[PDB]
Amino acid sequence: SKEDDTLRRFRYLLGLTDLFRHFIETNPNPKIREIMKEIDRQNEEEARQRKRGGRQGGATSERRRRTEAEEDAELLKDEKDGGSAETVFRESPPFIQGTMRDYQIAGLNWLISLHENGISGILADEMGLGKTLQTIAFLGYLRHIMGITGPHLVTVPKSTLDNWKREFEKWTPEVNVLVLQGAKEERHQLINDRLVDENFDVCITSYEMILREKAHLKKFAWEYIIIDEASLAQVIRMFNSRNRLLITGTPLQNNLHELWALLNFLLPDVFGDSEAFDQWFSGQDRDQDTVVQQLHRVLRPFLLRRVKSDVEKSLLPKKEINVYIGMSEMQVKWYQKILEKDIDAVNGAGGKRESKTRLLNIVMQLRKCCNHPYLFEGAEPGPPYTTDEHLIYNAGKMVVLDKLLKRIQKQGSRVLIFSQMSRLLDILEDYCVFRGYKYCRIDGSTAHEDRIAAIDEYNKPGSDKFIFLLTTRAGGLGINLTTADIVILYDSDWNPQADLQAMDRAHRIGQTKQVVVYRFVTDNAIEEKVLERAAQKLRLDQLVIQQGRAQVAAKAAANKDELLSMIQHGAEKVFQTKGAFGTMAEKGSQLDDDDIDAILQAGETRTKELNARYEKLGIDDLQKF
Ligand SMILES: [Cl-]
Repeated sequence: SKEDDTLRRFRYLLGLTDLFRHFIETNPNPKIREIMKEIDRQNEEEARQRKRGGRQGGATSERRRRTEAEEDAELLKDEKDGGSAETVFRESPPFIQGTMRDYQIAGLNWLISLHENGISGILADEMGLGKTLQTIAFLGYLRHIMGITGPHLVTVPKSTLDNWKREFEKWTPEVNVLVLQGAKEERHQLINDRLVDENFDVCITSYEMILREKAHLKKFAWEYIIIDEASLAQVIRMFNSRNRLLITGTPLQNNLHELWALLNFLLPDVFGDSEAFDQWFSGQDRDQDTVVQQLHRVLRPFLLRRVKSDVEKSLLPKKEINVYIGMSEMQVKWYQKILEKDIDAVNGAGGKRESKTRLLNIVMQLRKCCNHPYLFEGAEPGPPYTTDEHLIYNAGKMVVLDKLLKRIQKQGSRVLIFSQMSRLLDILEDYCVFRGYKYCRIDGSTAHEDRIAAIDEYNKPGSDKFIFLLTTRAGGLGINLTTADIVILYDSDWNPQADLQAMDRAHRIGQTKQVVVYRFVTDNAIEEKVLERAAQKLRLDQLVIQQGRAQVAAKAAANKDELLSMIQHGAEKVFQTKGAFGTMAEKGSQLDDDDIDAILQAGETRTKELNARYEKLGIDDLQKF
């Protein structure tokens, strides 16, 4: 759905300063204006039904905190869908017939992240970091996970044509590749049975053949158009594509026109014409070199670049630690109240015929309780609401957090704190002020939140900032927070890949320290159960990887080693034999049927034995073969 693509894209852009908002708000295209008006009026209504922060000791900031009802509806809706949809690979994917390096897996995950945010990107790794494999893995992700096979268009210099062809063939043989080359007669032989027929998943083309066949290429609604190393943009602009990838080996350059050309390539609906950009530049008040630098900063989320030294340096493994935590007396009371108000379902003695929605609501409330009792209306000590030390002691997690942060600051470390609930971050904001903690905050809002400003404030050398408060969703916005070295998951995502994505905001190339992750778990309550399920799904996930990779090898034609072991099997005993082999030498002619009844009996017995040998095994015992 391209209409939901636009929305997801626009919503992602609005946090990257007001630059994109401006080009959308004032966009020449009326249709573009409409969508922006829509998200605006929606943001207006949500602002009407929100307040700015009660607590007297509290945060003074201007964002508007959500209603208990409003966030309950979102958590519920989210629970109906098993959590975020995020995909994050922990290892080289089974569909890649080979092994990716750690930094290539990270590249893959970054490309995936762009795709799920509906944005195009630039892979600008230094030559030799295997950008081809990374791109191919990403297209493999589209195929095997998202059910998208193509059609994709890959345009390359003539010299690289053979390499792209081989790598597709090597890493993902199942992908149907069509290469456009040759004279005018060598083409029509391909076009009839292949090109015009859409008998391909991927079309690899030289820059040349793009022009000479543009008429046929324009007929397709392309998924991805990928340009390797970049009148090229003129023809590409006139192509239909859901997304694009630019593959280059060079960093961004201080050239205003090039930067506009990238923005136009990445966002052709937002930056459609050169004229609107020139008018924007002449109308604004920063000099050219400053604008150039602002454009670089804005292009950062759409660009991945790593140089050999980044890759050759070691990225320390993360220490992940679960923190098992009790509940305050107040938590105990509210937990009981929640369980009791639906005691029939909790006991589970009846029909269990109530809706799933009824059970989801319960789970949601228990989740809120394990977080902080103040999330419930009427729970916090009645008016006036103030940040006491009671704000800490009424929650088991707050008590542990409070001492943990104290110890984190002493050793001179900096911390990211993620949560599923914005209304919980609100409580954390107030707590931060009460302890005099300097902080930034990002929720992934489209209501005039500037995440570039906040990221930069946190990342500046000698920054005053200590804590960064973040929704777990914000972890999927491709942000870089390597200046922090400790991560606290205040509560967990039902999709472990979402939390992993969050940890990776700090645990990624550029990080110099050992990333320590603390996952708060309310012991002997609902959260510990979720924790076990998470570990089960992780093991299941590992098996399907381990097995799926063996399937690929099994499904495939024989190895030279496999062939050789076939040839050699029994070869000795054959060479040794001078007469006839065992069964034939025992007699020779058409002898006793008792020999036949024996052979059939021996055969039936050996058969049961050969089956039984493997029917019991699992893959690890199967690998011994
Ligand atoms: Cl490369």
